Amino acid sequence: GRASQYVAPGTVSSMFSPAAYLTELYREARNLHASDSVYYLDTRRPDLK
Amino acid sequence: YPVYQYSGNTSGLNQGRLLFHRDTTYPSKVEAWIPGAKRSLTNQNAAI
Repeated sequence: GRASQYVAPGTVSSMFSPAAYLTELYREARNLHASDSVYYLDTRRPDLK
Repeated sequence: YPVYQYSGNTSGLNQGRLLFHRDTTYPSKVEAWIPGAKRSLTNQNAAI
């Protein structure tokens, strides 16, 4: 039913919301460093995931 | 926006069909009550 559910700007659920932006940044940024590195995103900030 | 189609007349149908267009995009069971027949035709989770 996703195409039947449209939302207003300003909601976290919108595909154009900053949450969507954040999701995409995380999705890609997390692979910039190896999982065993001190520079690994989830090591640096476990609260992010 | 209903239309009733009768069986036969070059297209065999089981009895016939009550065709309709709906603009509701939510799933729903559509019911067509016929008060003078005390009959009701339905379609569960009718298509968009």
